[PDB]
Amino acid sequence: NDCPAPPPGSPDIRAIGYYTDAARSVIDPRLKTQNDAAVKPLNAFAAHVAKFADAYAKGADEAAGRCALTWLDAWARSGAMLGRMNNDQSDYMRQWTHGAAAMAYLRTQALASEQQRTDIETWLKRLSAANLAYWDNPKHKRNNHYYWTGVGIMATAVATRDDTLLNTAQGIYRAGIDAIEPDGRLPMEMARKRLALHYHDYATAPLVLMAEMARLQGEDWYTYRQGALERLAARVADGYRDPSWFNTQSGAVQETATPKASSGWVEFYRLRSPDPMRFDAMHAAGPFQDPRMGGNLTLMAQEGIVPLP
Repeated sequence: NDCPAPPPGSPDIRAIGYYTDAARSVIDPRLKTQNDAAVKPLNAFAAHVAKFADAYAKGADEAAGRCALTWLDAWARSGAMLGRMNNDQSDYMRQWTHGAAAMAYLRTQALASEQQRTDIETWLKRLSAANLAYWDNPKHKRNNHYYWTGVGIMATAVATRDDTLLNTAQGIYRAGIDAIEPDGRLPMEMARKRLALHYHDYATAPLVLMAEMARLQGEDWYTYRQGALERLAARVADGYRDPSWFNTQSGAVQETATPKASSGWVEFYRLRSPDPMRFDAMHAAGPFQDPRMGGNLTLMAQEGIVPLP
């Protein structure tokens, strides 16, 4: 059974925030467990469509690419995540899951029937509008979550050839680049104490992915305010070698951690940096897979994000 029937895609999301402190850096295991169960269908859907996308990308397997599209079509037709959203954890999940669905569609779209195109693209544009509208409230502070919202908007923009979505995504990307301080920090992520390095990593990942998707349109977003992203990315790689700087600047000893999943933006960025060897140690921690970024980052950095039809 190489393409199982798609799982139910509920219009509703009810996630549960799980941090115990004001800096959102210490995890409540009971709330984390509660949230894991509540968003299991969202995480599993993303994992599956990205796995199907990765299999399509190997070639000689159009059926896997077609499986991703049937799954996306099912969630499109049930209005998944377009219904009701201790914090805005449900919105964060809609942002991340939109990103995963939109990346999967971007990678497999050549195989789509016209029926799947109408279904999926209407749904991706409604998710883009809903997720963008979340950020209309100035009380929603534009940290890495805002950059992650750009992933789904950008993938939707490229796949639907929508110039206005493309401009919306470019605004989000440039806002992230413009927030990098002269020393490379992002103050909203530096406020996360023992998770400061973690969230400089997690903020870099969607900015890099958006710049890489921009190449699919023949644009080089890496030239925008050139040098700023390099400072941020270099801080992340230096931080994994030696957290001393993040310890000093954040006021807290960093949580022991190795690069994983979304840290795979380094598979793309090491091909762009003026000092690529700085990313050797992160590269050596791979390969990297993240459904929220479209699947296997190590392979996509080598083969291109979108397989050739």
